Formats: sequence, C-alpha cells, structure tokens
Amino acid sequence: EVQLVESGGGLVQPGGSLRLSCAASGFNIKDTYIHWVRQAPGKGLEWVARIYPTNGYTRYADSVKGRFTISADTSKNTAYLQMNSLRAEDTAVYYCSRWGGDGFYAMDYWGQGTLVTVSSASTKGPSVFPLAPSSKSTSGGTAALGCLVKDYFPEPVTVSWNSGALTSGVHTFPAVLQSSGLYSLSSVVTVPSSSLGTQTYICNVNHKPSNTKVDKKVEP
Amino acid sequence: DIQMTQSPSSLSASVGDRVTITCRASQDVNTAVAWYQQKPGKAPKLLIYSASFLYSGVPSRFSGSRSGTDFTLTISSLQPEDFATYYCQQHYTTPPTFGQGTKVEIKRTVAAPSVFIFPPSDEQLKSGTASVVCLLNNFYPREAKVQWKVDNALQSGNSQESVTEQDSKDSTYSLSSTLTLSKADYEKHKVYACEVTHQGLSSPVTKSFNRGEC
Amino acid sequence: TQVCTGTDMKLRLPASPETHLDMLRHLYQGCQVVQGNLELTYLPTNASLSFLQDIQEVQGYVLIAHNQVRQVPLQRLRIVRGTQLFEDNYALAVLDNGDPLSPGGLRELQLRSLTEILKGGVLIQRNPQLCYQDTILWKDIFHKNNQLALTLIDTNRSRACHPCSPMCKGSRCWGESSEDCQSLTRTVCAGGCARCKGPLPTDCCHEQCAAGCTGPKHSDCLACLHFNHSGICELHCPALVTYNTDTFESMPNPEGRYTFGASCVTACPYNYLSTDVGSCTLVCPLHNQEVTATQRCEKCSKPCARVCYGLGMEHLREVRAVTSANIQEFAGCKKIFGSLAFLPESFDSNTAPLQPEQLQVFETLEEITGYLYISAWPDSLPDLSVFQNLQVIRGRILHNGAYSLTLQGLGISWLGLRSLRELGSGLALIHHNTHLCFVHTVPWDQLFRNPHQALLHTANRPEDECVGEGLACHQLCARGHCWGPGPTQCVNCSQFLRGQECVEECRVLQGLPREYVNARHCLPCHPECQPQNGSVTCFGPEADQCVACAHYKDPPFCVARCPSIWKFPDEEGACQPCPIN
Ligand SMILES: *[C@@H]1O[C@H](CO)[C@@H](O)[C@H](O)[C@H]1NC(C)=O
Ligand SMILES: *[C@@H]1O[C@H](CO)[C@@H](O)[C@H](O)[C@H]1NC(C)=O
Repeated sequence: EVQLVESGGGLVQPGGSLRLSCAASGFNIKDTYIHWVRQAPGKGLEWVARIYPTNGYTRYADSVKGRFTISADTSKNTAYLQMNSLRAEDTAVYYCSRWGGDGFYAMDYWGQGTLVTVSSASTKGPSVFPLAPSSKSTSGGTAALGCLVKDYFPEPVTVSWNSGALTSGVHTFPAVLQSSGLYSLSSVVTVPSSSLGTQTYICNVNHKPSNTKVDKKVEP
Repeated sequence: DIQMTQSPSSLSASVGDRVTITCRASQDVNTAVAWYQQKPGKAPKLLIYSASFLYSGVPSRFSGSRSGTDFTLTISSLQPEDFATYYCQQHYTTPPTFGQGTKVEIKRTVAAPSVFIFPPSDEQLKSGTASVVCLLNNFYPREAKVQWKVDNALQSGNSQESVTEQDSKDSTYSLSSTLTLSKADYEKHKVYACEVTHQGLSSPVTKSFNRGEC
Repeated sequence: TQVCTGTDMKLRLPASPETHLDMLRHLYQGCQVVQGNLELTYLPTNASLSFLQDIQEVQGYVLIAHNQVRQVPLQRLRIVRGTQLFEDNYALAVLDNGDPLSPGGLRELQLRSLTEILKGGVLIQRNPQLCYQDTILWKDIFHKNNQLALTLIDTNRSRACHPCSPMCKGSRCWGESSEDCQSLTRTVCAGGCARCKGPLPTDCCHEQCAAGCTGPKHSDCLACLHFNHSGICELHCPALVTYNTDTFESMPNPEGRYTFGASCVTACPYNYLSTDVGSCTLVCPLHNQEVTATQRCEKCSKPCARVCYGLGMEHLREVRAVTSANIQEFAGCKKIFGSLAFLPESFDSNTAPLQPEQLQVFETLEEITGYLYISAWPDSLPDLSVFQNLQVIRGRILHNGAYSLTLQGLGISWLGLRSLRELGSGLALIHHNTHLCFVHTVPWDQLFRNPHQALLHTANRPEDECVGEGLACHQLCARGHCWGPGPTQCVNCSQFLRGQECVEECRVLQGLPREYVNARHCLPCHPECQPQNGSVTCFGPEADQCVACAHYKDPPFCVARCPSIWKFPDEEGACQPCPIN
C-alpha cells in the first residue's frame, strides 16, 4: 500500500520553530503534489501548503504564509513543513496528503497525523496505575479492568493491551485536562472473569513526548 | 477564494437510513469536488471524487451528486461503521478548500449501562493522591448523570467525566467518571459510591465499595 | 580604527611606486596597531610619511628597506611583538637604505618610543647615511625572555657621524637631538623588575605591562604584555563561557570576550572568523570548519568535511601560480580556501600552458577566501567572465599582504566580475591594462567593507578614450554602474531581469511568451495560460495560476489535452472522467 508517515510532532514553546516531516513510501513524491493539512482540536480540516517536488513550486494558505515552509527532499522521498514562529492558534494535528495521480486532484492518501502542541508549559510524563478487577467490577461472567494514566503533558498518549492482541471491549477515554494543567486518561477493557489469573493482562502505555513506555500488569 | 458551505453541521440517523449531506460552493467549481470520511482519531479517507465517482473500495452505499453549485453526498443505507465526520472539498482553484464537516451520529435502541467501581490502587495511594474511578460501559443514548456518594454525601468540583466516541460496531458510548482526592481527604471516609441515572435503567444504579476492605 | 593589518611583501619591488605610496597611506593613516608587519620599502626621497605618525604597536616585524627617504616618522612606535620575524630571526630590519647604483638614505632611526621587542632581533645593514644605530642598548629594548636575541648591526657609512647629544645619559640615542635619547626601561629598575619608569620601586611597572608605564598599576602601561582588556592589561581575556559549578554546562559569560591581536573585543572585527575557543582568526583551528550564522568556526560533528584549497594552503602552500598541473584541482569547487594567481608562467618554463578553455573550471566559483591576482591572462579573452559567479573575495590572505584583487598588464577589455559584491578586506590594484575600460564604472565603494580599502589604478585605458569610442554602461543599469558593456553587465539592474539580461519590461501585458514578475525577475507564464488582452496573463509559474486556459482545464490546472485515468472535455472545456472504466 501507499503510505505516508508524519514525524516531528510534540511540544513547542510559543514563538518557537519545529520541523514536521512526511516520509512517503510506495510512490515517488516527484510524481505528485504533497500537501500538509491541519486540524485544530475538535475543528475542521484546514489546507496549509502544497509542494510539487519536481520543481519545488509551493503554494500556501494565508494563515501560514511567511511562517511555515514546505519543501521536499526527492532523494529521501520525504516532504517537510518547517514551521516557524508558532502560536497557540497553530496547535493542531498535521496530516500530509497527496493528490496521487496526474489527472486526479483529490487527496487519495493521508498520513496518520502528528499532534503539534504550542504551549509555554513543559513535558511531564504520566504515572500509570492499575484499575484492578474485583467483585465491584464484575457483572455476569464479565470483569472490567484498565489503567489510569495520570498526570501528563502534552497529548497524546497511546494505550494498548497485551501488546495489541486484545482489542475487543477496549475503550481508551479522551484525555481530560485537569486544573493542574496536566492531562489524565483511562483505558479500560472487559474480559471473561473465568480468564482472571489464567490470562495475564498488561496495558502498554506510551507518552512519546516524555519517552515514557510503561507496561503494567493489571491483576486482582 | 472558493468557500464551501457544508450543512448540516451534524445529523442523527439510524441504521438503514438514507442520509444526505450538502455543500454549496460560493462560486462555480464545475465538478472539482471531493468527499472525505474522518473517523475518531484517524486520517480522512477519500469517498468520492470529481463530484460523483465512487473511489476504489468504498461501499457502493456512498454516492455523490451535483446540482449546480450544490453538491450532495448520500449514504443510502446507513451502517454503524458510517459514524464519522464528512467533508466536501473543492479543488477547482488553488487553494483547495474544505467544508466545515458534518458529523453523522447513529440513533440506536436504548442500552442500559454496565456500572463498575474502582478504588485507588495502593501504588497511587502512597504518592499522596487517589483517583476513584467509575465506569459505565456500552450505553445509549449519550446523556447520563454521574454523582458520587462519599460515605453518603454528594460531591462537587472534584469529579471529571470522559466519554468515548460512538462505537463503530454497536453504536454505544462508554463513560468514565473520576473522583480526585488527596490521600488525606480520601482516608477520612469509609463508603465510596458512584450513582448513575440513565434513560435505560429502571431504577438508578449505585455502585460502591468499602475503603480498605480489599 | 586604531587597527590595521600590515603587509607581507618583504623585499619585493612594488609593481608600481605611484600606487605603492597610496596603499601605504590608506593602510596606515590613522592607524595605531598594526596586525602583522610594518614594511616600508622602495620609498622615494620626496615621500610624505606623516600618515605613519600614529603607529604605537607592531604585532609582527618592522622592515624599513630599499628606501631613499631621509626619515620615517615612527617616533611613537612603542613595541614590536615579533609574532612573525623577518628572515625568521629579526623583529626590526633596516636594510639597504641608500641610493640606486642630497643625498638619499635614512639618516636616523628616530625610534624614540621603541621600548619593547617581545621576540626576535635587529638587522641593520647597508645604510650609508645612517648614524646612531650602534649607540642603542638593544639589551634594554629586547624583552627579558629575548636577550638571546640576534643583533647584527653594520656601521659602514658615507657620512661622518657626530656623537649623541651630551644630554643623553650614556652614549645612547635615536638621532642627534636632545629629544632623541634612548630611555631605558629594563636595565635601570629596582629588584627583580621587568619594566619601569625610573630607578625606584615606585617607578616599577605592573607585571602585565610591556613597554614601560606612567604609574604603578595595570591601567598605566605603555603597552600590554598580553591583552588589553578595556584599557587594563591582563594575562588573558574573559572566557566566552562560565561553567555550571555542579553540572559543567556552558553558560554564556556576559563579560566574555574574544582575543583579537593583543586586545579583548566584544565581537570579532568584520572580516575575521570567531572561534569556539573565544578567539578571532583568519583560518580555522585544527578539526574546525567555517559556518555562516557572519562567519564562525565550530567543531566538526562528523569528521571534518573535505574542502577545496587555493594557493597558500595545504599542498599548495608554497605554490606560485595556477598552472596546467593544478587547475583541474578546482573542478567543481564553489569555494576556494586560499588564493588564485595567474602569472606569465601560467600561459607563455617547460611546463605546458593553460589554454583559455581550461579556465572555465572557475565557472562554479563563488567565494575565494584569499585573494585574486592576475598578471597574465589569455589575449583571446576580453574579460574575467570565467569569474562571473565570483561573489566575494574575502582577502583573509592578501597578495603581498596588501591587495585582495590585483589586475596588471592584461590585455582584457572589461572586468565582467558581474557577481562580485564584496572585497572582504585588502586593496584593489588595477594598473597597466592598456585596453581595459569599465573600471571607474564599478562602484568600488560598495565592495569595500573597511575604510582602509580603496581602488588603486593607473595606466589602464584612459576614460575619455573609452567614452570617445562610446563605451559606457548600458541604459538599463541603475546609477551608471557596471562591470563591462551591455545589458548583462549591470551592477544592479534598473528595471527587470530576464535570465541575466537587464530588460526594459517583462512580457506581462504584451509579447510572444507571456510572463509574470517575481522580485523584478521576468519568469514565464505556464504555456497553458491564455495570453490576455489588456490584463495580466498569470500570477505565477504553475498551470493553476492562469487567468484563463488556452485550451482545457483539468481543475485546478489548465492543460493541453484531457488525460487519456481517462477523461473527456466538458462543454465548458473542463475534463470530466469517462464513465466507462
Ligand atoms: C662602506 O662600505 C661599503 C661596502 O662595504 C663601501 O663600498 C663604501 O664606500 C663605504 N662607505 C663609506 C663610509 O665610504
Ligand atoms: C587599550 O585599549 C584602549 C582602547 O580600547 C586604550 O585606551 C589604551 O591605550 C590601550 N592600552 C594600552 C596599554 O595600549
């Protein structure tokens, strides 16, 4: 499959710079236009920039012109957004997309996105605590358990279970911002209670900004 | 600079339904219009291009049309997986522009939540803070009241709710309620209760544990 | 501007005396500290050297040679530091100052303030009119750690000398006048004292002083032993950095300063490189490369990235000229570290001559860090256009230590250095070019970066003759400034540029292939924009920047054909996709 991978996301200080990167895999960027499109939290899609790598010709949205710089590196098959003089307006998920094809000017592929978070606060990795299964979290033949991921800035956190083997009955909750300025989420899962103490259950929490990786066994 | 006015901004439909999403272009855009589907924490994916052409491997249930400057996405038999934000885009001129998006929510049958209570773990306790956690799993509709009954007294300002996006298979929500206390405020009291009322339970359900009784 | 650089010409005859005097004046007028060498050679009888009056300090050696002047007013020269030495031994060399094979020749060294030589000795030979030189107690002037200094002084003359003024304490003077007595500063002091102002302990100079003092403290020195930190003589300048007392992270020192010569400076002088080590130099230190932030030296992260060397550097250090043996050494080079010199031997030595086309290697050249010297050059070539993209000769190395551009005896008809915007330092010397116009056409003012710089020029094509043949700058050139004839040689184009031709208008409203304007450049509209009548044709280079499509439109682009992905023309001319697969 065609594939576009964003990188370089994370905390920026207001006024600061940051360089986003989009490595394309499965097609040559020279054969099309590459755009960056961004999405502020809970808001629409906003086209930022485009580049045509064959000749480095660029175009820009008015809300970024003069700050952001789009560029390509054809040898690395990689596009870039050099984001200068950032502000809180700019806190968003930045996707990268192509117009795959030469008479096809719809955006057929998009990367997964990188969250840029523009803020004067600093990085805090999370504590991860178990939500232990017990009588008070069992209804019928079913146990609920989970992980609390407390006290982290900035977004995002990634939780999985048993390294991805367990996905059904998983609910990772949207982070809540605490009046501390720090975020807090919980991931939870439902399991046959028969399985308890037979099957081991591990949340895998990852807070990239913090280089925090926690694997936590949750058990009665 | 071509503007694309998308309406409505959000809609509720049920499974089987024929849903319609419009988007007017401020000026002539010919056929240079595309439709995208974005799902919770995902990249948008292309559904329709050049106004009316089904993109590769999109269910034929999706259709696009044009009627002058008004452009219509039709989901002809709404399915649970169709829970998403939808966006028209015009590429007639540069810059290409997005509509505001329109959120499709799915109306299902009432679903009583499963309610669960979680005391603080011993590990958090010894760091000075305690989160009591109360989970409501797989309910519809989205609106519920969650109150805490610490040794039988109400709480205010010390509690936060979090609610997942509609489930793509069964269309329910799950909600998490977290009571945040200092170690010391927590140790003060014995009985910990989480009371939920929801349009699906016959009588409001209290879920509740005793502090330190294992 | 107490500070100038000296020269590095030694005993070499100046290619033209007329200009030699002007350079000397430009170099030294107002100057108090010479970085490098003060060399005064081949000066005529009639020479006004008052520009020399203010010199107090010489970092390298002092050489007064092959002169007919009866005197050179260095009365204020206080210290020579001997950083570099003449014939590797001598801090002061006074040689052959007498007439060609009334009368001419230097009569008296007149060095009344010369009170410190840090390193190196004194070489005074073949000076027929010179008296007194053998009267000086060199022992005194030489530093404590410089007694072993060689001294080779000849007193053969041609006039009978009278003794020093009775007024001079021992036999000792710089001249005849009661004002010329050697004042002693080392042999005349109390206890273990390096320098003084008199026989008493209280007359003793601070240990950081170099030539004497006017009082007891580090603010009263005649010169610094090491460094002058804001008028206070100090062993060393303040470090550019302080260290964290626990961690040892670099913290900027607000008091930090770079060492430039024997001075402490807040910032390197314009054309020098800043060092990580807090110094100012002209070549980087070991495993250190240059970068532009202004120009710094840093530590190479990955092992030092290889570079292209000019004359005076590396394997080309003792290499005379660019020749058929080394010219290809420059193939592909954007920037040459060092110099380039073309001398007769470069063309017509059994060594195969440079053919003019080999010279084309220099087409990619944008920066010379050293100098550019041309004293022979192919008749068949009318200019230096092989250097057309040379943007900057920095002159961190100077021909003879004085000139960063030299053009002499060449045949060229114009310069054509149409990219050259900087002469970092050094002088420009354009002489004896029979046919060369378009010299007083270049706004030299703009290339120079310090007030010690100028254009020295004689025996080139007489300017009225250039105009008499009708050889001015083109109309389209801003302010009458150019590097040669015609619309491609302007300094700044006054209107618009298409490619490298300065033009009257871009084809925005009229003309065969339409154009738009980006920063005064005419660039082509995409061929699929319909040329418009009475309006502009595009807003930039791409096919979605047209006002109207010449043919069809596959939105957002104007295109020649519908793609056949199979598409077909709308009735309005826009490509729709074929409904069949
Ligand atoms: C000094 O000696 C030179 C060269 O050794 C000699 O030719 C010359 O005439 C002498 N000058 C005097 C004092 O006449
Ligand atoms: C040091 O430099 C200052 C000017 O920067 C000047 O006042 C002083 O004369 C110099 N000191 C010596 C001893 O040369």
